Amino acid sequence: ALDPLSETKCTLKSFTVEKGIYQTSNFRVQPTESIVRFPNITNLCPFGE
Amino acid sequence: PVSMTKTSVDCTMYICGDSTECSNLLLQYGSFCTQLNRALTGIAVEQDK
Repeated sequence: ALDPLSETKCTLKSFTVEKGIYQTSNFRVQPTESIVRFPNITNLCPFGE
Repeated sequence: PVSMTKTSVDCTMYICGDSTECSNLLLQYGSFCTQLNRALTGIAVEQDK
């Protein structure tokens, strides 16, 4: 994980890699926070009665 | 006809996206995914050839 060249070396399992193009490391924007939603469900049970 | 539409498919998130534990259990299957990506990239080079 030091640089993308080491990522290519580590995924082709060699220490020398010949000239070209390689496909590695699909990435993602890494979601940051939580949220929960439920309706405006205020119709309460009569605990006071 | 001459060429067809090149395509590429991730093994990992297509099988299971976002679940790290599912990737952990998938890594217990070896290197199927690398073979599949190799086959697709072979096709991808072959179209331009």
